Amino acid sequence: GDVEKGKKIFVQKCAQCHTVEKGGKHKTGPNLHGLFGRKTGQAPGFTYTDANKNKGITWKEETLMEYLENPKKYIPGTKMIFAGIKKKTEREDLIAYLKKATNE
Repeated sequence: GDVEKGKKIFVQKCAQCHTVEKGGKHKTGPNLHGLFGRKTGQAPGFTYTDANKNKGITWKEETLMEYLENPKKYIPGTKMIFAGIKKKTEREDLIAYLKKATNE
């Protein structure tokens, strides 16, 4: 996938809840400002369900594309009332954009 597509796809899918671009409004999900290497939760300005937080994994491309398929498998109490973006390809676009948003 592609960052430019990832912009669009992020804005379609995630905008409704998140805006991970330069301290955007933690509306229904926070700024995931720097995912790759991050342990779960860590949202002082938008305290997590603790569920997310508690899993305490390491977010990287895989774990992300995985959770974004199947967030409930990862975190049963995931407060992300969401479809699960079945299409690996759509998720790649997102991980790509993450790699120039939630990264550098």
